Amino acid sequence: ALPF
Amino acid sequence: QETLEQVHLTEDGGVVKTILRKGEGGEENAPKKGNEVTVHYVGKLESSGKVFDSSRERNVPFKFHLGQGEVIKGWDICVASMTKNEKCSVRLDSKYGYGEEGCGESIPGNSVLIFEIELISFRE
Amino acid sequence: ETLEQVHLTEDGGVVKTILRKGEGGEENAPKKGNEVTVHYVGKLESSGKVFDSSRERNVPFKFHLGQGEVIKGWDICVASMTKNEKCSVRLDSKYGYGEEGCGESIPGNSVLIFEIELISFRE
Repeated sequence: ALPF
Repeated sequence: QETLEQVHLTEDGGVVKTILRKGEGGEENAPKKGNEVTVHYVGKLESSGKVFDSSRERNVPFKFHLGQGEVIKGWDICVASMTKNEKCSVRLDSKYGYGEEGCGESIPGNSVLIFEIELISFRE
Repeated sequence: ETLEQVHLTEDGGVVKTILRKGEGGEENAPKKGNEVTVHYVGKLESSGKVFDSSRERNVPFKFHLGQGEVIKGWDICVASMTKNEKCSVRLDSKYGYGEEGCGESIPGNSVLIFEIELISFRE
C-alpha cells in the first residue's frame, strides 16, 4: 500500500 | 562462463537492472510516460530470498500507468527502461522501495528488494 | 530521469555511461580484429581538461579492436559498443597510463574520462  | 549485463539506472547504484531476457528492439516497442503497462512480477527480499509478492502466484497480470507514482520509485525507473517482452531482475535499494519503514511483516525497514519484471504489453 | 552506466570490469575501473544508444542489430556489433572508426574526447576526471581529441583534429581515429593498439580501457569499452553509440567511459589508472601516466598531459594515477562515439567498423 502506497504504492506497490 | 556467461555473465549478464547489469545496468545502473540511477547514479547512487540503488536501481541495478540485470536483463535476463531482452525485449523487442523497436521504438514502437518502448513504453512512454502515462502508458498503461501490463507486467508480471515476482518480488523477493535480497537477504532472505523470500517472495513477498508475485503476480505469477496470483496468475493475474498487473496493470499500471508508467511514470506517475502508481508504483514504488524503482518500478517507474526500471519499467521506463524496458521494451516489449523484456524480462529482468532489478535490485532496489531501500529508498527506491518502502524506505526506512518497510511494509508490513513481509518487508522490514531498509530492505533491499529484488523484482523479476516481465513487460508483457502496453498501450495508450 | 538519469543515465544508465555499466561496469565492464569487476573492479569498477571501467564504467561506461551511454549518452546515445547505438544500433541494436548483431550486424552492428564489432568483433575482435575489426578495424573500428571512432571519434573521441579524452579529459582528466579531476581537472576536466582535454588532453586528446579526434574532434579538435576533425578526423576520426581508426584502430583494430582487441589487440592492444589502444590502452586497455578502450579495447574493453569499444568491445561493448554498437554502431553510432556515443558514451562517456570512466577509466581508472590501471586501465589507462598507470602509475607513470603519459607526458605532462597525463599524470601518474590519473582517472581518465573519454567520450567515445563509434562511427563505423569493418571486417
